[PDB]
Amino acid sequence: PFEIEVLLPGELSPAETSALQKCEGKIITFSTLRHRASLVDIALSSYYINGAPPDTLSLLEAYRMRFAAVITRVIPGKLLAHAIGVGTPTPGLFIQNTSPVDLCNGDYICLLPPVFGSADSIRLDSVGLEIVFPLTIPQTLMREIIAKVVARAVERTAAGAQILPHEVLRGADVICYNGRRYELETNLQHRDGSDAAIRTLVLNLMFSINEGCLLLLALIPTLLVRFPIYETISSWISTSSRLGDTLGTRAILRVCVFDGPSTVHPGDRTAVIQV
Amino acid sequence: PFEIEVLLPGELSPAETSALQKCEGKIITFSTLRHRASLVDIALSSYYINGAPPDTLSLLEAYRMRFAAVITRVIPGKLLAHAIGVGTPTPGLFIQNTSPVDLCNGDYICLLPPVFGSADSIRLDSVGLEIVFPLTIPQTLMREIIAKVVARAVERTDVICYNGRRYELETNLQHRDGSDAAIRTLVLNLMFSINEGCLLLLALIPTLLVQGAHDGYVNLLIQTANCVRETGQLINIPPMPRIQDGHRRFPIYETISSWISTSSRLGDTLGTRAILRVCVFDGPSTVHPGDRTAVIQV
Amino acid sequence: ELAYVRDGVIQFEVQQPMIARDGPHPVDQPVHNYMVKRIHKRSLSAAF
Amino acid sequence: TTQLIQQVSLTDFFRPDIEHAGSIVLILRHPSDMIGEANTLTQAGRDPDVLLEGLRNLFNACTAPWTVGEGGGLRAYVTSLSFIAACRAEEYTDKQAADANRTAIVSAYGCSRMETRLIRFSECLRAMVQCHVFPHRFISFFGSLLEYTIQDNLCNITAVAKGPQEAARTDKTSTRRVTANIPACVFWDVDKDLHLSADGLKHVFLVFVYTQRRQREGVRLHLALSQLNEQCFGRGIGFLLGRIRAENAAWGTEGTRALPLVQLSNDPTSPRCSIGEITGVNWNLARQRLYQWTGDFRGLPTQLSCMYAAYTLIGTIPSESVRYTRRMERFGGYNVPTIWLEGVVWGGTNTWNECYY
Repeated sequence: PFEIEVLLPGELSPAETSALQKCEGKIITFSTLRHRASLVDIALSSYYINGAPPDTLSLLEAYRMRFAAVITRVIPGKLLAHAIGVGTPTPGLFIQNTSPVDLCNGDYICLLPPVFGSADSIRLDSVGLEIVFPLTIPQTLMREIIAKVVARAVERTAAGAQILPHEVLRGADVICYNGRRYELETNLQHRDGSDAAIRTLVLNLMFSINEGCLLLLALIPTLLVRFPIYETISSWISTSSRLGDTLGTRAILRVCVFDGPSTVHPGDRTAVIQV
Repeated sequence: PFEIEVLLPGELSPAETSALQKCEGKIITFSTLRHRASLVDIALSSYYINGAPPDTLSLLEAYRMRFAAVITRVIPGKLLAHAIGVGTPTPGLFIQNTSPVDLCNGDYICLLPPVFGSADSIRLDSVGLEIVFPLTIPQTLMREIIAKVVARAVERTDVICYNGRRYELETNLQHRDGSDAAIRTLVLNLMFSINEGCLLLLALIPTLLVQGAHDGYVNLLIQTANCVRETGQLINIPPMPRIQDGHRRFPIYETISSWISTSSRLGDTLGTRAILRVCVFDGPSTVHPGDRTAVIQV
Repeated sequence: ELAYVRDGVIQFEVQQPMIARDGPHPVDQPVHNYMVKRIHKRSLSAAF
Repeated sequence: TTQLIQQVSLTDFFRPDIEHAGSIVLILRHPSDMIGEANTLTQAGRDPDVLLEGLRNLFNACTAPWTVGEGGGLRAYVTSLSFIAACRAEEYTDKQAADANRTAIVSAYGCSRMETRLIRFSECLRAMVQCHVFPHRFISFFGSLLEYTIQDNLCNITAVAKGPQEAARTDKTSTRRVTANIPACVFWDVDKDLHLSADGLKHVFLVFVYTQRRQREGVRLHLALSQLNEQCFGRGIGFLLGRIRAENAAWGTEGTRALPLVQLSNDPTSPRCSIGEITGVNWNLARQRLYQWTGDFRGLPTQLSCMYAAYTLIGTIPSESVRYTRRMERFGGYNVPTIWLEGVVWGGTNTWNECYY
C-alpha cells in the first residue's frame, strides 16, 4: 500500500491544529507523488498560475494533471494520507461529504471546484497559507451543474447588454436530488463569483458555440430554405476539442456501504471502494 | 494480470532476433484477443483493407477497432506481451518513447500512425513481413495534428509548433473511401449543435466587441476567430422572438448543455482517445526520446 | 499539601453488555465509556 | 477478491424468494426528481404533468402509499431485470418467451394486485419517454444476487459489486457457487447479426431503445454480449437500428433565409461597420440595416429528440470461446427459458453513451 506522510509544521497554534483534526476524511491533490511532502504542495500557493490566484478554468485543468490523495488520520505532530492512484490497496477508505447534496449507495464520486457558495477551508495565519478542499458530487449531477451555472452568468450579461431586460421567468433555478431541492442563488445581488472565477470560463464557452452555429451556416447555405476558410476550420476543431477534455467527466470513487445507513447527508463520512 | 504470448517463427536469423530484443517496451495491436497468437496479425499485412497497405485515415479507424497490447521481456523463443484495454491489474508497466517530442509527468498518452518521417520498423526478410510501431504523443499535440489533417482532407476533396520548435507533417490520403467518412462524422456534429438558443448567443456579438476593447484579453480571443470577427460588423441579427411556454422552461439550457456532450464526443470520434497516463516514481521529471517511463493504466 | 492542589481530578471507565439477536436490522457492537470529575474546596474557621 | 453491497427495501418490485440466485438486480432513483426534471426539460407544447398522472397511480396501487415525499429510506429501492422484461414483454421479438415470463412473474407473485401494478409501470415508462425524461439516468445497476433475508414485505439483500462471479460463497444452497442467469427474452448478441467471428474476450452492455411518436412510445431492455470495442459499439448498433433512427428523426418534434457571409466577405464594396461606431454612442443608426437576414430557427430536431439508444459497459468474459447455455427450468410454479452465463467479471463505471444519429 502506497501512502504519503505530510510533515506537520512546528509552532502551530492550538486552534489551528484542532480544526485540522476535524477534516479527517477529505481529499488532497498532489503535483508529484512522493513519500515525503511539505505543506506548500497542498496549500493554495503552489496552485495559482501567472502570479494571480487560480481560476475555475484552471481549477478544472489542474485536477486532471495533479494526483489526488485522501487524508487518513491526523497526529499532533504528523499527518498521513493515502493515494488513490496506480494500484495501492487502501484498506477501509472513508471520505467525508463536502457537497450540500446527499449521496446514496451505488453513486460514483467525482470532483468539482467550489461554484455554488464560498468554499470552506482551513486557514493557517501563523504560517500564512490555507488549504482548500475540493467538492464531492455524484456523476449524474455534475453535467447539469456546469450547464446551469454557465447559463446563469450569460443571463446576467444579456440583462446588462440589452437596453431592456427580457425578465419574465419561471421563478428560480433549483437542483433536486433524492427529493431535496437546493435552490441556489436566491437573490440577484451578491455577485460574489458571477465574474470572479467563472468569468473566463463563460468567455471560451460563449465563443466556441458561436463559431459553431456560425460555421455550418456559412458552409452550407441550403439549411434554411481574401478569406482562409480552412484555417478557421482547423482552429475550430482544435478549440472545441481542447474545451471538451477539460470539461470532462471521469468517475474517481464509488461509495459501497455495508451495515451502514444507505443515504448520507453533508458532513457524514462513509466507506468508499476504489474504482 | 493478462498476457498474450506471441510465438516467434522458427529458423529466425540472429541479426533479426537481436533487433527484436531492442523493441522491449513498444505497443502492438491485436484484432481478436487470445492467449496464443501468430505473427501475421501484428504485421502490417494484417492492416490491409482491400489488398494493399492501409492509409493514415484508415489507420486511425484501425486503431480504435483493434485491441492494445504492450511488449514485455522477450526470450529467444517466445514474445510475451500484456493487455491494456480490458480491465486488468498490471504492476510496474513501462513504455518506450517513440515520438520525437518529449513527455513529462501528468501527461495523457494517445496513439496515431506515423505522420512524421519514414517510420523505423523491424523488417523480416526471411519471414517476409514487416512490423511498424505506433507513435505515442501527448494529448495536447494529438488534438492539433488531427485538426490539421482533417483540414487538409477538405482541401483535397502543415507546420506545428511545440516547445518553440517547428515540425512538418506528410499526410497521406492515397485512398478515398475513408476520406469522405471523416467529413460525414464532422458535419453530423455541427448539425447537432444548433438549437433555438443560438439566436440569443448570436445577438451578443456587438457587446462582445465592446468588451473586446478596454479588456486586453478578449482581443486575443477575437483575433483567433474569423467568423465572429466578420459577422459582428456585417449582419443585423433581427432583435428577438418569444418563447412558446416561457413560464416553466429555460431556452438557453440545452444549447449550453447539448454542446457539452458533442464537444467531448468530437475529440474521440475524429481521432483516438486517451489510453495511458505517465507517472514515474524516483525518475526524471522529463523524458527524452528513446528512454523508458513507468506509466499508469487510465 | 492542599493549598497547592489547584483542581485535581479523577476519572471513571465503564463498559456495557449486549445481547445477540437475529433479524434483518443493523448489528450492535459493545460499548465503553470514559468520564472525568474534579474537586471542590472549602475552608472552616474558628476564633479565640 | 470481490466486494458486496447490502440494502434494505420494499418487496413490491423485487422478491428475493422466487428470483434465482445470480440474477441481475437494478435500483431506482427517487421518483420526486422525475417531476423536477420533467417540468424543465419537457418539449414545448406538450403537457408536462401527464407523467405526474402516470406516476401517482403507480404508488396508489402499491403498499404504504402514504410514504412518498420524505424519502426516509424505506422506499422500493431495488428491482429485478425480469420485472421490466415482463412489463415490456409485448415488445420483444420472442413472442412465446416474453409471454411465458410474464405469466410466470404474475403467478409466482401475489397475483392479486400484480396485473394492475404491471400496467401502471407500463404507462409509467411510456410517460417517462414523453417529456424527454429518458429512463437511462434513473436505472442503475447492482451485481448478481448472492444472499437475502426477509421476514415480511421487507428484505435485506446482498449482491456482488465487481469481480469474478464464482469467487463468492452463497453458503446456504447445495453448492457454494452461482452463475449469471437471464431471461431468454432480453438476450441479444450482435456479432451473430454482424457476421463476425465469435472468439476471445467479449463485453456486456445494456441498451435502451426508444420510440418517439404521437401517443405511441416504446422502450425495451436488451442485454447485449459482443466482442466489439468500447466506443465502436455505438457505430455497430446504428447499422441494425437504422429504421428507428430515421423514424424518430421525422416523428420526434411535433410541437428563414440564408446569408452569403463568405461571399460578401470575399468581395469588397460591402457596407462596412468599423469599430468606431460600435464603441457605443449611437449604435442603432450605424447598424440600421447592414443586412436583414429575417432569420430564426425554432422548430428543428435537437440531438436529444432523435436519440434512440443508450448503452453502458457492465462486464467482460476473459475465457475465449464462451459457451452460454439456454434451457427451461421451473421458476416458482412455471417453466421459463433462461440463459446461463459462467465466469463473468463485473466492473466498469456507470456511464451511459447515447446513440443519437
